Amino acid sequence: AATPAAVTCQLSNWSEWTDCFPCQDKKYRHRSLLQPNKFGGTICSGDIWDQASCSSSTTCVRQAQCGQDFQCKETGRCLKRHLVCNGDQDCLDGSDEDDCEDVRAIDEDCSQYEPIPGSQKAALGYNILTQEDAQSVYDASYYGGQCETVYNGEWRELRYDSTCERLYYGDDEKYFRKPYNFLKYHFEALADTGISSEFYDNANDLLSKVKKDKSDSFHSQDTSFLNELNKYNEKKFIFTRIFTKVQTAHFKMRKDDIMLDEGMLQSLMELPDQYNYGMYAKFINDYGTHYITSGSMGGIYEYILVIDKAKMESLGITSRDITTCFHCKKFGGGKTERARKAMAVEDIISRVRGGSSGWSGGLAQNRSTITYRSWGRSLKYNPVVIDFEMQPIHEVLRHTSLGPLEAKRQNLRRALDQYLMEFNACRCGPCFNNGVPILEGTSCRCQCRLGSLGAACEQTQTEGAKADGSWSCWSSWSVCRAGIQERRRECDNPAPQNGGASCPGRKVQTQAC
Amino acid sequence: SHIDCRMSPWSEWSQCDPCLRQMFRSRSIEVFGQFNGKRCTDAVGDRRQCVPTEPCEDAEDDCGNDFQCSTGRCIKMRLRCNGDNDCGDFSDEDDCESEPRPPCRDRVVEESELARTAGYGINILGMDPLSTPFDNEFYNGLCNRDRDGNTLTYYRRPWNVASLIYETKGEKNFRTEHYEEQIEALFLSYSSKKEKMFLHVKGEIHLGRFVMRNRDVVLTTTFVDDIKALPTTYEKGEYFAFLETYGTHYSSSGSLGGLYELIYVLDKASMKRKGVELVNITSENLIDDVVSLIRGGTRKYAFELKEKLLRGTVIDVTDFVNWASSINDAPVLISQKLSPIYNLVPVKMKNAHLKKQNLERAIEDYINEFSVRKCHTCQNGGTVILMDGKCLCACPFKFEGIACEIS
Amino acid sequence: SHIDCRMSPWSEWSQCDPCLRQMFRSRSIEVFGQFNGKRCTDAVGDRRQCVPTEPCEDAEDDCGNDFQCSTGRCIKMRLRCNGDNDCGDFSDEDDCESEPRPPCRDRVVEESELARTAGYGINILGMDPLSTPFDNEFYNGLCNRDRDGNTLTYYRRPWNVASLIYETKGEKNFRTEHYEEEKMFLHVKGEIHLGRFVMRNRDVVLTTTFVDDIKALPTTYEKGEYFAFLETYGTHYSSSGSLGGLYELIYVLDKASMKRKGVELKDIKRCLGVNITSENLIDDVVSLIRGGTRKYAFELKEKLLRGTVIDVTDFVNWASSINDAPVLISQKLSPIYNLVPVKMKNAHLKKQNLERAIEDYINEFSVRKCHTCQNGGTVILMDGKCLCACPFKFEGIACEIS
Repeated sequence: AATPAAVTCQLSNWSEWTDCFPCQDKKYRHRSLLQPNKFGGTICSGDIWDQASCSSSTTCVRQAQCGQDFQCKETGRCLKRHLVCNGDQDCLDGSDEDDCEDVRAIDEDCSQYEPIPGSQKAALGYNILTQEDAQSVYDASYYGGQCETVYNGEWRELRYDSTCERLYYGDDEKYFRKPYNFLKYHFEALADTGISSEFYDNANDLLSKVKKDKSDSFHSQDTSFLNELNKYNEKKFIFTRIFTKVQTAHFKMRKDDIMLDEGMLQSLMELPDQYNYGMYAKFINDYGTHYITSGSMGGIYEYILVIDKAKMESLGITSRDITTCFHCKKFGGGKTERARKAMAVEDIISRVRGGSSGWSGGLAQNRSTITYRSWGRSLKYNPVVIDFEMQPIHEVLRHTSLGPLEAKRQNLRRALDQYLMEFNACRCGPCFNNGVPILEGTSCRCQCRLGSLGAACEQTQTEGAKADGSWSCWSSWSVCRAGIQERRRECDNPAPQNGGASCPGRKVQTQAC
Repeated sequence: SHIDCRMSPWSEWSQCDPCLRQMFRSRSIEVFGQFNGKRCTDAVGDRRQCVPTEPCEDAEDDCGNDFQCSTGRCIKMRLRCNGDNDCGDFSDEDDCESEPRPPCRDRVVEESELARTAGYGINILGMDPLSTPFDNEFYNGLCNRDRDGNTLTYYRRPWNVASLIYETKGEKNFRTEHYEEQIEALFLSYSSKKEKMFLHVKGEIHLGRFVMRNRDVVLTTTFVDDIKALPTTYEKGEYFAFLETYGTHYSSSGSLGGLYELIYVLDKASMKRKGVELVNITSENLIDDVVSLIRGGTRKYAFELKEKLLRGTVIDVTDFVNWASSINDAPVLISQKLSPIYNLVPVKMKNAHLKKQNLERAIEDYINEFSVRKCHTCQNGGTVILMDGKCLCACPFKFEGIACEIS
Repeated sequence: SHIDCRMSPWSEWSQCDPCLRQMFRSRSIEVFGQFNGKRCTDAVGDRRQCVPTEPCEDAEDDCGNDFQCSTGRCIKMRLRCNGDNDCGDFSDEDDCESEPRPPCRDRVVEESELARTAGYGINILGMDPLSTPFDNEFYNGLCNRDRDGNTLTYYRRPWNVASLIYETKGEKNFRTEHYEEEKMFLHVKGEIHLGRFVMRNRDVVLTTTFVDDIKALPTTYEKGEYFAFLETYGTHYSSSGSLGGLYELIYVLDKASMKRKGVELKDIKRCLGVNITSENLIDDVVSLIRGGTRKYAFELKEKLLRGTVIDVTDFVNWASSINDAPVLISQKLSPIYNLVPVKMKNAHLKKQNLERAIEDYINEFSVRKCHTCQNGGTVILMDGKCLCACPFKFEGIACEIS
């Protein structure tokens, strides 16, 4: 197909200003994303949320609300009072630790151990729509006054002392302090690799020929006929696929008494008990659709090579030659046809997720024991999350130290179901040639793989390739009158092309009315 | 004829805006000009001195309990003496003789340049990056030490950078597609020949990702002052000057890295067709197009790698590793998530919402003004490109010339 | 006969401007010579001294509270003890010697050669003295600073510069193209994009010479003197642009001889990524280079002229030279009349006169002001002399040989 036409971005009108929230003195409103600029297209100038200053004309007390437990001024963080003067600032204002001339309240000397390096990423929220980290959900640094420590199994670092003659291992890295939000952090060295490689080749070749000669004399005639065919076929196929998965630690987030981040805490305190999609969608946008509660830290290497080649050739000939004499005469007449075609494709993908730009690049280029070992060393200093379980952001609220948030949680569930509908990449147009549709902000792209090009990846450089289809999204819910509400979807965005697979999901989805 | 570009008459003069003592005018570009007609270089807006007609309203308010620095930023008093230069001027701490109360408790710490430059401004036209509107030197008096990851060094995270994670990835994609045909067949007959090759390689290296903070963010003194100078009255040329100085968007999150790219294309072919209908066709072509790109890393390694990629020479992985490490010295903003610059207009600023709405209008104007939409169609389906105050057309097809007039 | 320069009278000799005490005439040039006839190098603007007619209109204004900087650039007083030369002649620092309070108090930071020379004035027909009107040694007491990754040196950013981002973007393209039914064409390009500057639109701090040369502009449209101004500082300045280096080479072949002097491109491509003496049309490359420290580009030329593709060493040498002598790859020019400080006395009329002077510059010095060539050739104004050139093996000063 040629490219689809561009579409302009479109937003609804502003919703009516939310009444001024007393503690904020702020008014909020939202628009709806009626259309992203699927292709080309003017981007919308404006954001889909807006806020303005106000005056409430009413006070709020909430600074006092929690004050049985120590409540900071800057933040809603409300602390068990033994954390006051504990020796470790537990809210960003430090109001728990100022004026603590009764220093006897300190809990322990633990600051000799740094926090687990790379623990902060586990604290971040996750957006399933974009596979991007959001703002922090967990507090990455709150310890709850505990000095709980994790043994760093890789602490051994060579040192040399020229004043002696000793080569010895230093010990600073030997332990980390575990932040309160981790139930488990567990160093463990594993690797696995799998390699598969395959070759199939066939060459098939036939020749066939007849010569038929007949001669008679009475005057004379001589005739020769020929038919001949050559037909040669070759197929070559090579596949290889390497996976290497180093694990260096596992983590698990605490399922109870979760201490939310200061920013999430404040923003959740700002949301109304009344449902307001603008507010809760802003919350889901900032803190992500999901949060993480499992971990593997590690490195991955993946390599794929496919080569396919074919050759076909054929030649055909048919001929007659004649001579006769009565004066002697000679004739000939015939036809020959020939064809050749040759095809090759070579596709390679190598990717490294891991610990240094240098040796991630080097290992992406040249798989070897040198790059494997040097990248493995780099995985010591910068492991990356290789696997994580996650759950919807609202399930965090059930487990907070804030107690119940039933109404806010149900609001956030409803808002999430709408957010996961409204910003789905379904609204980016058909990415052809197995291009990947992406929606970001109010705009769309196709990420086009190298065999594909153009605003929709629509122009593959070759004549065409087998490209699987993808679903449009689900339609609106039915205006149900029976107890059942219904949603339909079809594998047409794009349809399966050049013999590509159907997309595998469900056509029909159903809900209680 | 080609067309030298054309602009509207001037708008009527605004009224004199008080405090800023000036009147303004606007003038749209009706037609960009094209085909080597003269550029619209002339300014889209104009301004003039005026003796103010009426009382000015002050810009300052007493912050109250917060200190009020020489630069006008107000900081909560725990930041007094803190020694972090929390106002960009040291009036947070220059007052203080003693008790500096310094954060990071005598621990080894560094400033990180990646965090300092985080949150680049962006002009949507060309996606060009600009200086960060964020201060990134205010620390809110926190320490929040993070590891450089590629190096055993700890840097203090600036307050506005909510995350800066060195989640390093390195990829290489390569494809070769290679094709040959010979065909020697209405009463047609043939001698068609083809020799086609596509080779395409790109390798992205991601050094890390920043996320800017969604709330309570602190902006540079010059940016907030330029919002102060911004006329309340929607004077398009002044808002365009602001957008030109800071861009229309900021990266609320960005991936930093480097990239190499190489495209090799060949198409050698010929046709002959002969026969009779119920025919004397001949043609030949050669096309042979090499393009190479390197982004990021230090010159000294980057260009050597770009060369060794253009050469068929087998790359010594030492060179690739050298450039890929040098990406840490000079990263590129290989990706970002944009948010409109007006979301950085601080709330509770005077007429903040008005300035926000007027910036949204000014962005609408800026996009539609320098959009090729109001430019002349290419003659033969070539892409029209608004280059700079002029349109020129380029054809990917065999057509040629600045309007694709010919082939 | 060839065309000797055609010109015009000393028209409309003015009365005096009271404060400048001078009177002007705006002469004109009518044909830029032609065909190696006498080129034009006469003046286009003329003036004489005046015994003043009447009072000067109290044109002076002065700072008030703000610092009476010795060259009249009233500057914010927090600068007074800057130690940073914010007053154009240190007379701030000369006036506040008693205590230092330096910006960049503790940071080790430098000033970029780029930044000082950033925002060049440009004449749409040529080049100019005092090329930068911008001061670019005024820092307004700020320590906004940016790091060159190639050296990790911090360069502080002068206050006119709203952004300064260092980059390394390098591209190369080699294209060869032929057809028959015939054509042959071939170009090579490279770009080495070192970095990007963007300039402040408002409160620009212009040099003292520039403000003096806005005092030296009559409030009435003396086209000659405004031409003197437009030629001195510029018709436009670069408001943003990309610094670096670039080159392009071209070498187009006779395909017929190509197929038998050589055989095919691989005979020559093998030299890039063993030679035959006869094929040299591919070797005699036309070369264009922009920017770069000349020694390395000269050594490149000294190899390419022999048909030797330069070694990667010489390319990287040239590239690492580029930092020593960059050029603007790309710009967005804006007209100098925007730099007219809004509070200057009569600032607006002077801007409007500059707009007229810009127009007169274009209308005057343009090929429209010369006749047609002797037979369909192309006439170019060059340095201000209309003379002719034709590509297709024409000859003669008007392509008279065909």
